[PDB]
Amino acid sequence: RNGPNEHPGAKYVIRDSGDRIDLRYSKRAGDIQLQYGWKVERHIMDNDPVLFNRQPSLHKMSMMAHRVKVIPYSTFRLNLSVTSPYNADFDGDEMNLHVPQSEETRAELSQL
Amino acid sequence: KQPKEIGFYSRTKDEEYLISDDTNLNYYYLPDAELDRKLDLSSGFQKFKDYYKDFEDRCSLRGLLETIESSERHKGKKINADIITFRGIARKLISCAFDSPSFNTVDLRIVSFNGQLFIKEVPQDLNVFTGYKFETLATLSNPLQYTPREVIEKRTKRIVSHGDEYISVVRTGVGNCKLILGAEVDCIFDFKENGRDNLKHYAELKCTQQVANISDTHKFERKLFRTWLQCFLVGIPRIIYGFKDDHYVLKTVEEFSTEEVPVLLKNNNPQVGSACLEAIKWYGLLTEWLLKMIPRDEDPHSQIRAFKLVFENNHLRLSEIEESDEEYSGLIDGEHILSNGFKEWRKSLK
Amino acid sequence: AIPKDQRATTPYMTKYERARILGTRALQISMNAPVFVDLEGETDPLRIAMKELAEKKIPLVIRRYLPDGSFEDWSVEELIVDL
Amino acid sequence: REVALGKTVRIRSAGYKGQLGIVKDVNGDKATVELHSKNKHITIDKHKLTYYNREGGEGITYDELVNRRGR
Amino acid sequence: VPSFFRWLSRKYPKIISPVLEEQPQIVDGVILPLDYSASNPNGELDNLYLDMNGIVHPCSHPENKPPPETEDEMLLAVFEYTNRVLNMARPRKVLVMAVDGVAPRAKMNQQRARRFRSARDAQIENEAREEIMRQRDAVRNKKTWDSNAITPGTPFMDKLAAALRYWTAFKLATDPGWKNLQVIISDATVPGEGEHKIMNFIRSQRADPEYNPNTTHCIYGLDADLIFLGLATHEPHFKILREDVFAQDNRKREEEKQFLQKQNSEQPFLWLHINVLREYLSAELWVPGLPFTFDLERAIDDWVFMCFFCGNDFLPHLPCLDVRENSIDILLDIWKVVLPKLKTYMTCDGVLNLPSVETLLQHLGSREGDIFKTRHIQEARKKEEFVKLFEPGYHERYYTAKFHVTPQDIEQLRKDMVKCYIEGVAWVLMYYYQGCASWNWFYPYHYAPLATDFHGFSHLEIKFEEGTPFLPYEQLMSVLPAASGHALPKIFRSLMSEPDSEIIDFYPEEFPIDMNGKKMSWQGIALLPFIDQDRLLTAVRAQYPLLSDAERARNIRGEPVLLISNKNANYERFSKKLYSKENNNNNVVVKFQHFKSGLSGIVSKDVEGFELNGKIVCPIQGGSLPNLSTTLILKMSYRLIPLPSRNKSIILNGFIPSEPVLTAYDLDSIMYKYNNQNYSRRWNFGNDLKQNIVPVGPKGITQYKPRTGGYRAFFYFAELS
Amino acid sequence: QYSSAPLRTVKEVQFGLFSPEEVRAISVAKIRFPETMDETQTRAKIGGLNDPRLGSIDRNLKCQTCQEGMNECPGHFGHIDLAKPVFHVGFIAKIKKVCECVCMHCGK
Amino acid sequence: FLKERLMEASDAFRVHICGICGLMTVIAKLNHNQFECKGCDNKIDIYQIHIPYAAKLLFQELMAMNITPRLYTDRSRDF
Amino acid sequence: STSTFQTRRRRLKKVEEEENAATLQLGQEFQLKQINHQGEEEELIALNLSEARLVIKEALVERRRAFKRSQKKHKETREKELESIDVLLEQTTGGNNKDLKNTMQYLTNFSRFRDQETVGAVIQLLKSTGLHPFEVAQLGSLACDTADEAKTLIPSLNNKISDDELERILKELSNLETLY
Amino acid sequence: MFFIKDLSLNITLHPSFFGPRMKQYLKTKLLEEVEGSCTGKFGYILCVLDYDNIDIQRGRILPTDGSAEFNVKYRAVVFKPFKGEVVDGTVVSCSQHGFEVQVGPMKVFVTKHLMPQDLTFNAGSNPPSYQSSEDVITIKSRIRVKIEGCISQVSSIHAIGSIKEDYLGAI
RNA sequence: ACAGAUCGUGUCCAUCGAGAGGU
Ligand SMILES: [Mg+2]
Ligand SMILES: [Mg+2]
Ligand SMILES: [Mg+2]
Ligand SMILES: [Zn+2]
Ligand SMILES: [Zn+2]
Repeated sequence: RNGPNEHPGAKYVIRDSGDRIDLRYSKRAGDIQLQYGWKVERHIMDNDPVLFNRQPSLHKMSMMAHRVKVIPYSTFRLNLSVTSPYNADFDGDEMNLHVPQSEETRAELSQL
Repeated sequence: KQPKEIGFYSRTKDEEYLISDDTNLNYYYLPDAELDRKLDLSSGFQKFKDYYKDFEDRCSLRGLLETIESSERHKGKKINADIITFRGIARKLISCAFDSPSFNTVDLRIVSFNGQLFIKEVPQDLNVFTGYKFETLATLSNPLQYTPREVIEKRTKRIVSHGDEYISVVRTGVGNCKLILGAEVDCIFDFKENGRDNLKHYAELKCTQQVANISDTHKFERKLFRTWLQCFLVGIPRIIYGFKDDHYVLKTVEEFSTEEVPVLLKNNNPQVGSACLEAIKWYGLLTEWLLKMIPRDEDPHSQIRAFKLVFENNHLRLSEIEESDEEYSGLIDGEHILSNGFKEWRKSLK
Repeated sequence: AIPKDQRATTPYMTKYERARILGTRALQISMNAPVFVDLEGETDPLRIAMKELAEKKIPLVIRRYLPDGSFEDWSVEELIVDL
Repeated sequence: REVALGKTVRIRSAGYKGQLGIVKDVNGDKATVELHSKNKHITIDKHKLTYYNREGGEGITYDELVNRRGR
Repeated sequence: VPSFFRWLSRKYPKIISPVLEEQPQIVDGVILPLDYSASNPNGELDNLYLDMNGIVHPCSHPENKPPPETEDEMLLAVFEYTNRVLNMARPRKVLVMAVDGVAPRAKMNQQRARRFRSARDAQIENEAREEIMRQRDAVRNKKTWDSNAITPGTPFMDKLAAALRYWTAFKLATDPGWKNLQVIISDATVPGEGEHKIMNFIRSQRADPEYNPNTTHCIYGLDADLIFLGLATHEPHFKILREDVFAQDNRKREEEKQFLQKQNSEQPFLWLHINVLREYLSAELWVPGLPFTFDLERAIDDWVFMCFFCGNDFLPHLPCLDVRENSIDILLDIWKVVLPKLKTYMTCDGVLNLPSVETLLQHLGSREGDIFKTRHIQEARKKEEFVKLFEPGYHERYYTAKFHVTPQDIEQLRKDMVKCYIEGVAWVLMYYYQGCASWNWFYPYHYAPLATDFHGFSHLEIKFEEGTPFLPYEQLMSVLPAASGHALPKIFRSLMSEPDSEIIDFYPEEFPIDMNGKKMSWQGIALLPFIDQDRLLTAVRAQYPLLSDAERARNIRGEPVLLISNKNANYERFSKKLYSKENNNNNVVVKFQHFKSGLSGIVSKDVEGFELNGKIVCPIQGGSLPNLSTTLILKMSYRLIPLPSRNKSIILNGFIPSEPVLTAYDLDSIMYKYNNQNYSRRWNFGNDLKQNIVPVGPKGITQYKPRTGGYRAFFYFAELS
Repeated sequence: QYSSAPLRTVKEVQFGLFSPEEVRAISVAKIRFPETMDETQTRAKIGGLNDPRLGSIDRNLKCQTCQEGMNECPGHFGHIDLAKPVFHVGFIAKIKKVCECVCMHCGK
Repeated sequence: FLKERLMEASDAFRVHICGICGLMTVIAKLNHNQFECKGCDNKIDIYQIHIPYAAKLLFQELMAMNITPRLYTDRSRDF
Repeated sequence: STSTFQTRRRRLKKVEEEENAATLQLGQEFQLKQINHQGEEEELIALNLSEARLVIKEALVERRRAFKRSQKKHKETREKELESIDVLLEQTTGGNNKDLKNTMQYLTNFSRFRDQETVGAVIQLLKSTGLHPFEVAQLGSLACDTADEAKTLIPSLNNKISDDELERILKELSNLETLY
Repeated sequence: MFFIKDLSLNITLHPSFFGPRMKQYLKTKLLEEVEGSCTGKFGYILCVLDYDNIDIQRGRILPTDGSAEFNVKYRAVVFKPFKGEVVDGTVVSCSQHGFEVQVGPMKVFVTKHLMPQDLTFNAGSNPPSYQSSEDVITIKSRIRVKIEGCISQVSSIHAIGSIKEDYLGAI
């Protein structure tokens, strides 16, 4: 019902046998009832385990799993103590973020 | 045994007891659109027209005697069955097993003039009106294919009246004894066959309240037990039931089958299935006890004996009423039953 | 090729095995599989999986493959969890 | 066939009072309106914002249903 | 691709379903016969009411490979097509084939026009061929028979009728799976246009007391109105079979040739199930807060009436309603918005409500100007009847150009046009709903009025007469154009070969096709003079006596012929009734109902000359077809039971509702006018043809869907939860 | 899309050369014309480098061989009948070594 | 996570491989629910595998190089 | 769905030794010395016309008895034979079961042995020879009058059985099939 | 001709059905699956005997989803029309191409080119058949027919029959 | 017999080299 406009919203609704539904063109949201077994492509919310990477990736510490915290500015914010394993500073560095797409990957990233 | 049709009898208003016609037959017609619509089953409560016991004493078997006499005249010889009972009356006879005598009080008289058994019948509003209304909008006078659309439109808002009763005489044999029962027909769901058995073409309908918890579910299960015993007693394919609510609005109409009801009933609760088995055994036990000590004399000139059956202390109390009692004078001496034509036909059989 | 009295593998439960079991249980719960424990009002499949693993109520069997090709089957409830 | 499409509008009330923008997309009761000075897009109720002419003139409320034109 | 097919595809998706046709295999030069008794993968089918006229025509004179044989090739082609469609459908209860015969005077004028044209284009093509060999003997012309030769009363119709009986007898004898199949043949002698007989038979069967509401019927035909005809009879479990044209593969331009041959030999077919379309209509005709009660049964007949008003083969199309693809929605929404203004419905079993039609036409005329302006704008944009002043709607110009009459005459002509148009609308509705209103009604005009007309029809009443069906010879004279002397009696040829006063006026030699009435195809209008009744009738009745008795014997109305097999359940009863009594008279008629097997009706002794323990000769004498005997089939006359009352559109009791193959999402999509514009994803209709099965066949003993309550409803709710 | 074929995972890969008979056996068409789209640059030439049996060229139409679109059709292999045998560029050294190993007049 | 990143978040393709030849040259007609391998006239053992489109392209290029990368779903050992 | 793993270079055997033949040459799946689920080196089991009918009938009655006991714990000649297996199939297998009716009807119509003792002793009589169980099943099922019919019926018995022994057990089977 | 083989079947079960009744769920799955099957390798499956110790092994869980793959072991009666085998059946259909036989559940065709020219299609008799000398054959009559080979391994399974053999016809 | 204007969803402009960059 929130729609793909506010942060706590969704972009797509997947019914049985594919048949993707777009929540920004159809506008039929609100009058749609979600039956069991469907899939909803919600936005990335808080406490979501994601993969955080810096290049070049020399050791395994260059890949870490963090918890998503939504911030009101267009930049990546991290604790100062994790810069040493990343070997990164704040003079213009660029780092990549990857999100899981299944429970298997999410759980294994969180626990490993 | 398999029930076999003997004949069809009509009992219209004013006690005319017409024989051998289908003027009092109805046909089921209820589209799903009507069920979806919020039909009202309580309008015109003041339009009720009653032709039941209040109008005249319907507790008689004169019509049944006339129709069986006509059937015997058409066929000949004597029917091997030994017990005559109304379809509704026979249900109350066996219902006392699981019902208190206060709830089910039955007063009947037997006659052994034919060396057989002759049961004689002896004697809220809003619910009755709602049931009659459901019957009226659930039935049609003539077959639908020959029914004009305007007739259907008038029926959708027609008056509520009592009548058009269809009575069918069926000889049903259970165990080592054969019995003949006068069934009641309310509607014909499927097609109708002329001059042929219509037992598979008959139906049965009623009304009940909507359930809310397990207590109402158990009450509906008991009602289904009663109607299944009824159907097993007569033989009826359709046990369609109606559902009503506090606002008296039709909600759901079902399509129960005779064979499917016992299986689901046993699956729900074993206790009600055990009660079903106990009742079907007790019916045969009661019949075999009745055909044991009752004095049967095939001689028409033999003296007739009158008995009274009252269910007290979980026992059927049967005793011969003295001939000096006024009940016998007003029954046999007063020619209340055993009409002149019926007695003449009985004497001719001798 | 499934010995029982000659199981030389460690009786403890590895981190990879724990992660795989938790993930599989969470995914099954998410896709509406029956749950054998009460949830205490929880609504996250992963934490439900951890709660099930806490009391050893996960009906799964671990098949540890030896390098040659042989294997032995270890039940989840019989594996000691210490990490 | 929404009337509020590609028309210069002015936002009233809320925190964007007096701003000038052009409607881009309409999603039910909510419509997406861009901004002239600010380089951002905001979504507000279509019944709230007023409607002006493309060239420039008087402004009117959402009563444009009875007159499928500009101004 | 036809506009109607894609229009119904985009407006009503998931309706077209592919046919799971089984491909026969040949090994070691041996072709294994198809198992008729095997279960049909396309669902259970019982009735196969089929139109033979729609299968004989495509085989004859096609776009490629014309048949050189006079009749043998055509008979073989129709036989193989019938075998293919029968194997594809696999009926189990009754198969009915109908052939077009006598029609009402309206279809009469229309066919006249159509053929006359066909003759003109045949003359053009053969004179072009003649000059082609001129610029190069008479044996290279390859002049195939004209399409006008297919007309009731010709010897070709007799040959077709004889061929069908032999074909069905051979199939019944050689196929063990046809033990419980009944075949009904309606030759050209029986009046009807092929589909009218079908709907008459369907309505007659629905009136049987023992008729089964769960029976499934399928109609095969390439006509564009049979889809609406199926919805008009209010019979669920109805599927329409037709050849697929959406592919439209490349035509002909070794192994490549063999692949092209097998591609043509495997033309696909598409299903048009309307049981799942009934939900589409039910989610479309709903009106918010309508005064009177609303039901699906009353909504579909009104939609069918509106669709027929859009365009019919009897009356000319309205000038404002010419596309017949977009104006339907316009009049549908007009009817929707004007429905609350009325306290009743529009049509009641074919009865037309005058005030409702008056309001509808007044609203259409009010909206007529906007539609005309929009179409003018579209035409001008596309570009960027002789005189059209667009500002005043060219009503007077249209009248003076299509009739050439003075203002007082145009007023009286608009009055008469309104009268005749409303009478024709009532007649076509009555014909398409219940029986035939009249066999003599005609439209004495070449166009229809428009604009603010039709408002004075309220003070009128409709009353027709049964009349009498036209004889084959008079109908043949009326429909057949000039020349085409083949398949004609010598008396008619002699009448043609003399300069008679009525010959030139009624049947001229040149058709003026100057009336294109805004179109770009063979489509046109009938400028031919409207033939009267008295002159043609007197000429035919005067030419009748001198005709030979043998030729005059082909003037009986006839009756459908039943061809039940030797193992039918009612075969013994029919044989005992019609042969043991040996009454030797046309008086023994049985009245068996639909309870036993099927095909409820009244039968009688055959008048063709069928005999027991006899033999039937091959009618075509080609292909070395086996000569069978009469001990395996029974040729007897069949008669339709007259309807005791009007064919009321009421669903029969005990009907099992079809399960919804449709989700509520598309229901609300159509309800809210979501359209495919919002769905920016590519809606590949080809991919929409893969994942559709559309199960057909009653689902569940109970005839009422769960609507809460208790007991079983509570158990179902608990299971769902 | 649903396929009735059972779903399995690859367990091993067997490398090897392609026999001249096998390529012809698996080939669905023979390529002889070196020019493509010779039908007045409208359609694809039959037997050319863009034969329709080789696979679909645009998403809407289907592939004649298997009847899917581009997203599902994996493509099909043809063959070319060389007039004379041609040495493999990547096997010249191996061919020379094996020719040195064996006799040039007999297979011994 | 590696498998998901390589397949689900990237190219993912499904192909049919003949169980005798081991190649992907299998004629599949999902409309009629039948498969055939013209190389060895095989119709009763067809398997479907999930491989990235890049792997399919590499295998097709190798086949064009007169090299057969036969793929099998069973382990070959002993006898 | 298979019971034998790949062997003898099943990937690219490229032999194509036909598909079937009358003179043995049975299919690969129906090969001698089959592999049992738990055991090994077990020969192929061949069933005669009478043996197969008894096997399916006994399996059907066993399944019906199991279903009846589960429900309880939860709570002539040819003409008579058709009713028996009709009422057996109408509730045991369930479903469409269209194919099962024809097989059972063919088994009943063409049944040779109807006595349990006779069919049981058939294997004891036939075990004397070392013939392949397929051909012994063929001679047990198909009727015969002397050695010529048996020799002409199949081409798998060329000089594999002595004529005197062949005629002896052919007459033995003739009387064992004519006694019932 | 009838054989019993230790067949194997692979099935996939959704984890939403992972209850105590998985064993009986798989049992009914197999029961409706192999009944009436027309596999081209094994042949015709008629009955599934030995409804005991099915020995349902452990179900490996696919990494993609929560479903589990089961490998059930079972034995059943098979039916395959081995080429060159003499069988006896009954006539069901008889067109001008030939007369069919009802050996088991199949539709073996005896095409006109197989049996000698003695048999002639006489349509005069009420049942269409091939009445001729050397004994009488009709619809629903005893007939022994040999099998030439197996065709159409996919979908339905059937064969082609012949009568041109000494001591093969009539009977 | 029957026998269509476009509509409705529509997919992107690619490759090869060269240079300038920033962690
Ligand atoms: Mg830096
Ligand atoms: Mg009642
Ligand atoms: Mg038409
Ligand atoms: Zn392809
Ligand atoms: Zn292969």
